[PDB]
Amino acid sequence: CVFCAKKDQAIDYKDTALLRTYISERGKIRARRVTGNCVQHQRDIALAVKNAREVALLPFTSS
Amino acid sequence: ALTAEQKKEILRSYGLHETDTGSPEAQIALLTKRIADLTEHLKVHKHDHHSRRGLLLLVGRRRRLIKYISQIDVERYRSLIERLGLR
Amino acid sequence: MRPYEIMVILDPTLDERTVAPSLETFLNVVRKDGGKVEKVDIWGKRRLAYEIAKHAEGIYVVIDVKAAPATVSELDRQLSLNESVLRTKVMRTDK
Amino acid sequence: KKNVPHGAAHIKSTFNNTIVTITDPQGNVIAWASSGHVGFKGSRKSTPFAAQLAAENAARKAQDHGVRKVDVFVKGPGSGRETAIRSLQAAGLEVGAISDVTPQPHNGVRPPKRRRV
Amino acid sequence: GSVIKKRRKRMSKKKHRKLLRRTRVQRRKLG
Amino acid sequence: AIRKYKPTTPGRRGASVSDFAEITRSTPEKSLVRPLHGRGGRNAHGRITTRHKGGGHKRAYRMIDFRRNDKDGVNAKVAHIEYDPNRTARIALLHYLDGEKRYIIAPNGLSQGDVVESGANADIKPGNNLPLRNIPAGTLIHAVELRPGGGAKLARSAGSSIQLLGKEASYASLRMPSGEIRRVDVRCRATVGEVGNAEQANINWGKAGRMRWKGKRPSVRGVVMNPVDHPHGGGEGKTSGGRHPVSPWGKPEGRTRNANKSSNKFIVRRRR
RNA sequence: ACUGCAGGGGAGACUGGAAUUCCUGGUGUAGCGGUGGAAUGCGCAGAUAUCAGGAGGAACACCGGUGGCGAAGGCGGGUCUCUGGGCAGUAACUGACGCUGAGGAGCGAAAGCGUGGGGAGCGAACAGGAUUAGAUACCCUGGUAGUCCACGCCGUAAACGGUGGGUACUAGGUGUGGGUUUCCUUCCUUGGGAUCCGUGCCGUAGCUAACGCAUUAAGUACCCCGCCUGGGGAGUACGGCC
Repeated sequence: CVFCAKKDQAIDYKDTALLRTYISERGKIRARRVTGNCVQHQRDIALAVKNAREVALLPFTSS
Repeated sequence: ALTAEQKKEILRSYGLHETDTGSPEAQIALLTKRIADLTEHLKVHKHDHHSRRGLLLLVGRRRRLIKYISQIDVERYRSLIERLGLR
Repeated sequence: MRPYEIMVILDPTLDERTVAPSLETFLNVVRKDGGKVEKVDIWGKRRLAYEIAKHAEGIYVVIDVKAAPATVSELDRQLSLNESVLRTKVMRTDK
Repeated sequence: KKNVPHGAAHIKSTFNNTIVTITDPQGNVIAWASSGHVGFKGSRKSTPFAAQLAAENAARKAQDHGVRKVDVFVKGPGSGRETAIRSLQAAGLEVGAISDVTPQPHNGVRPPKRRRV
Repeated sequence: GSVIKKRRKRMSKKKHRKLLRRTRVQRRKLG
Repeated sequence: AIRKYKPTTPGRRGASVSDFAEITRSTPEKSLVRPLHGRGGRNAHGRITTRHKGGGHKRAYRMIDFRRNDKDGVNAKVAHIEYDPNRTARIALLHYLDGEKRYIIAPNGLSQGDVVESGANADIKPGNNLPLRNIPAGTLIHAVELRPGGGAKLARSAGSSIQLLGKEASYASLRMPSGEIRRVDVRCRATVGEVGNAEQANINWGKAGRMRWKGKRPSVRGVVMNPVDHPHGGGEGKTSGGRHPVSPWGKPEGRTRNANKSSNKFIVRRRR
C-alpha cells in the first residue's frame, strides 16, 4: 500500500516524526499489514526503531 | 576476500587466458584460494562448522576435478600438482 | 574505506566548549592512520527518551567516516574509554 | 501528620490479595497499605468487597493528614481494580493520573509451574 | 491405539534400565 | 597452557606442568638479582613458628618496582619475559627510554616491543600504571597500593583482579577477588588489566618431591599425635578429637579478626 | 564466470535496556504470601508495599505471522570484524567432468558426563505442610544438582512431513515469499500477464485397503542406496567394537 513511488530517499533513524506513525503510543511495533508495507522495509524499520531506542531517540516504553 | 581482482590475477597466472572460467585448472586454482582464505578463517573461531561444511564441499569439487583431469591429461595434471602439492 | 555513520552522545555543555577540539583530537588520529573524515554535524541538543543515569538531555553528533575498520575499532575504543562518550553507535552503509 | 497538597496512590491487586497505599510523589509513604485490616482470610481478601473497604479506609487515612487530589498508579491483575477505583471515587478524591503502570517485562525470567489442576 | 505398539517396548527398556541401575557396581561390574 | 606428563612411572600419572610458552629464553640481570636464604619457619629466636616451610631449593629474588615513580610522561619497552620462582605470576623486563631496567608482574600476553605508557595522561591499555581517580569504572586492575606511595599490595598473583564499582568524594569502591568491597584513597596507583597466567590452579603437582623441591614439608595430622602435642590426639581406635576442631594450641576455627581493627571504616561488605 | 537481490546462515568481539532477585538508605506498618479451600512458611528484630541508588546472572516482549534461511538438528535484543550457502537474469568458459553411494569419514536439540568458571530466577532430587484410608504424586512453601560460560566426551529422540536421493512427464484454481520481464505505461498499479525457484491451501485424472495423496504425488516411469518378512521372548542375552 505504501512505499510505492517513494523509493528514492531512505528513512533510517533521522525521521522520528515519521516512525512515530509506524509505532504505537507506547512505541510498539506495528505489523506490516497495518501499513501495507513490504517486509524489506518492515525489517529495516524493526532495526531502525531498536537503534533509535538504544540512543534514546525513542523510548522503550512511552508510558 | 575472493574478489574479482584475485580472480583475474589468478586467471592471468594459472589461467589459460582472460575468458577462461570453464578450465578445470582455473576452477581448481580459485578453489584452493577459497581454501586458503577460509582455512585461515578456521584457524580462528573454530566453531563455524557450517562454513566448514562449505569448505569440505569445495574440497569435494577439487578432488573430482583432478580426477577428471586424471582421465584427460597427465601433463596438466603433473604441472598443476607441481604448482600446488597434494599433501 | 569502510563508509560508516557514527553517532555520539554527550552533555551539550562540553560540546559548545569543545566543539572541534574534543573531536579533532581523534579524528586527526584517524587521518594519521590514513582515514577520511566527512562530517562533524550536530543536530544541536536533544532530550533523551530516557535518562542515561544522568543528563536527561544530550547531543546528536553525526561524524560519517570512511576509514579502515581497524582504525575505526580503535576510534571506538578510545572514545568509549573517554568518559565524555555516551552510546556511540556505528553503522555500516551497505549490505 | 502533615498537609498533603497532592498524593500518589498505588494499587496492586492479585488473585488472592490486593493493596492500596498512597505514597508521596517525593517517594515515601503517606497512607499505609489498607487491605488485610479487614478480617478476611484466604481468597476472601481478594474480593471486590474487600477492595471497597480498603479504599474507604485509605480515604480515612488520607483525611487524617488532609488531601483532596491523589494520582492513581494501578497494576497487578485481580478481582476488579475498578471496584477500588469506584470506592475511592465514593470517598471523593480527585483522580488526576488514572493511567495504569502495569508491568510488562520483556521476555526474561522463566516462570514457575502451577499448571496442575 | 497405535500407542500399544510403543508401550511394550517402553516397559521393556524400563525394566532393563532399572535392572542395571540396581547393578552398576561390582554386582555386575565384576562380570 | 599446560602439558600433561605421560604415565610412565607411578609417580607421574596425572602430573602436569605449564608449557612456559610465554617465557623467552633469557637469564636475569645481575644488577637486579638480590640474594636470600631459607629460614625454615624459624624467627630471630631460632624457634619454628610455621611448621611447613623447611627444606626447598636454592633460590634468588628480584627487586620488583611497585612504588612506580619514573612515570612523568615516560614510556617503556618490553624486552624479555622471565620466570620468577617466588611467584605464581611471571615477570616482564621493561626498558625505560632514559635507560633503566625494571621488573614488573606482566598482565596479559605482553611481548618484546610492546610500548608501555605510565603516569597520568596515559591511556589504560594493559600494562599502564596510573591512579584510580583517572580510571573509569567497570574494569579490572591489579597491583593496587593501599596508601599513596605505599606500594602495591592487592592482586599480585595469577588471575587476581580488582573491579571498580565507582568512586566516592575522595575514596574509591574496589571489589577484591574474594568478593569483599573496600573504599581506598583515590590517589593510590594501579596497574590496569589482570594477570593472564591463570593456569596454576589447574596444575596438579604430582610426586611429593616436587613440593619438597618447592619448599613445603609434610603436614602431620593432629589426630595421630599424642595428647600432649595436640588436643585431638590419643585414643585407641583411630578416633577424631573428642570435642571439636581446634588449632594445636587451643583456638576454635572461628573468626580471628580483631573486631576493632582500624579498617571497618573502609570495609563495607564481607565475603561469603 | 558476470551482474543484481533476499536472508534469524554461522562463528567471534563489543554492547543497550524493560523486568525479576538481592543489597544500602528513606517512608510507613501488622499482615504478607499462598489456594479449590487451607496450611507450611515469611514478617514485629519493622516484612510486604513504595521512592531513589547500587551489584549481578539469565532470557531478549512488541516487529514476529499462516513468514524467512539453513542438509538436518536448529537459528530471530542491537552494533561491528570475519565467514559460508542459496536464487533470478546474462550465456563469457569447459564440454558429460553427472547421480547414488555399501564399508568409511564428518555435523548432529535437550538430558547426561569430565575439568574449570559462573550461579539472578527457575527447578529433578530433597525437606516440610496440605489432600488422601494410605500418597515416597498432583496442590503450596523452601530448596540441591542442573539450566548459563571456556575446552572436551557419550552420539540418542515424534533427530517425523511417521514420506531416502536424483531425474523426466501429466487438470486447474486460490494465497504467499524472492527476483526478472511484458499489456494497461500511468489505466499508478507499481496492477494484470509471461517466466524461474521456494512456500501453504483446495482440487481433475490417476493411485490408494480405506483414511488420503495429488506439479512439493502417497500418480506414470528409470537408476542407486538402505530396511523388514507373525507377535512375544528382543533390538535383550553370549561374543566383539567404541
